Amino acid sequence: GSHMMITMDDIIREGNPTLREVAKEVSLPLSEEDISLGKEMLEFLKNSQDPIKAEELHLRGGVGLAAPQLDISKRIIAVHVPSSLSTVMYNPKILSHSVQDACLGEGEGCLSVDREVPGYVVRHAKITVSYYDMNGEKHKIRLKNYESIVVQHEIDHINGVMFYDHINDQNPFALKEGVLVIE
Ligand SMILES: [Fe+3]
Ligand code: NA
Repeated sequence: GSHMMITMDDIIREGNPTLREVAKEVSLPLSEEDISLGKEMLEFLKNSQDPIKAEELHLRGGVGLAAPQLDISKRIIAVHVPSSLSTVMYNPKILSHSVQDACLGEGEGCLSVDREVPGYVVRHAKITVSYYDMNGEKHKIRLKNYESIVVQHEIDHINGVMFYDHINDQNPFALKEGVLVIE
């Protein structure tokens, strides 16, 4: 059997135009190229979260990844939130969301941006996402808090949006009334 392994050098950095492009919708049934890319994206996240592996493979921990970060302008994202959501989503799409807002108190990370960016990124506390798995099955799941934030951060990627685009540079920690900060 064979497969490629994502290395930190395969992950493009802020400044690369591919990160600003609206990714392309993928065709169904899924090609094997697309199925393999997903398995590759998911193996990465899991490996980056395992001390021994992450260290030997020199990987920076992550909980979500989008194809554009690998310089592949396709609507594919993977998430491995440490308990529990672990899956690859093809052509993900948010159908609805809560009024209630939330944000990560420690701020959002991004394997593609090396600089530190102060501020809070306000997002929807709850969302309903529809997507296709590697088997072609369609899904509709309700997510919230950390997982909702992760998926929102990843889908932004397939639409060419970076997390700091949501941060008011002059009022970085601006928060409306009632925002839930997770941390
Ligand atoms: Fe990111
Ligand atoms: Na690759």
